[PDB]
Amino acid sequence: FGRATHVVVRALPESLAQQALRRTKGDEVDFARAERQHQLYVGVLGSKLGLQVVQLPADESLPDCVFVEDVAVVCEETALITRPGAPSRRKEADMMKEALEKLQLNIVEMKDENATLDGGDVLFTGREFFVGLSKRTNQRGAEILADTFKDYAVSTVPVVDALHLKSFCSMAGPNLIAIGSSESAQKALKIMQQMSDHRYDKLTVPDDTAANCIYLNIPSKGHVLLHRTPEEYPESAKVYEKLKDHMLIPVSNSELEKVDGLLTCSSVLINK
Ligand SMILES: N[C@@H](CCS)C(=O)O
Repeated sequence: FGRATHVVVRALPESLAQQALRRTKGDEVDFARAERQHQLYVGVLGSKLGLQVVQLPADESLPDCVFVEDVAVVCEETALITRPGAPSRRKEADMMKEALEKLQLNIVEMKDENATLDGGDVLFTGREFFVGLSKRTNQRGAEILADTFKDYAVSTVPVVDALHLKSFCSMAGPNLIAIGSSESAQKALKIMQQMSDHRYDKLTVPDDTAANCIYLNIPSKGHVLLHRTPEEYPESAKVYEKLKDHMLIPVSNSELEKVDGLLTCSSVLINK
């Protein structure tokens, strides 16, 4: 669990600043800063952690194309190309499908026109899958996901007051689920633990979105964790900083969060 050899990312289109979908309309995006933040992210994955990076080009007609996580779910040697809940993001699947074909993965496409699924609503613990039913992912989409990864149990969780299931959680370790403290995040957590016969440890943070981090097990480095910075979320950073059992890597993501993109959203990890 957590091992990876390759990673797919995609460049930010200039259209993202003003045209990317977003639930809140607060501070406007500083595109130059967004690009800098993406460079650091890609730099850590490729140089520091040694992953082979596949950098897809931006497409101005797809303002949200940087968020590759929502277009594919990878489990072992099989990749499910999703059918995004947002119509404006459907075409993002094309280039992703091509990149994953080239990485030699077995490809399964979600073709049902009554099914939608955002990869961001999928939490794979290494033992099973939790899929959020949100405005982006419906029951049919979750059913197809279960049909694709038959060797794993797949359980649904309602997503409330957030874009995706992973807008408030992610894996921080082999048996560790990072989770937010909001009423909604905790309700979802209780449901996941109720649906699963396995007992997971939790890493609870006060800021829901800071519960989204990237966990990787890299040879020569060990258990690695990319998490949000003290500057962005001081109180959540304090929780991560206590962790002496992970190599901690604070990565800024403030600009993309303005369009609901968190850390896991900007990449699709593959273990070849
Ligand atoms: N702005 C993107 C964020 C995906 S994590 C969307 O709404 O789909």
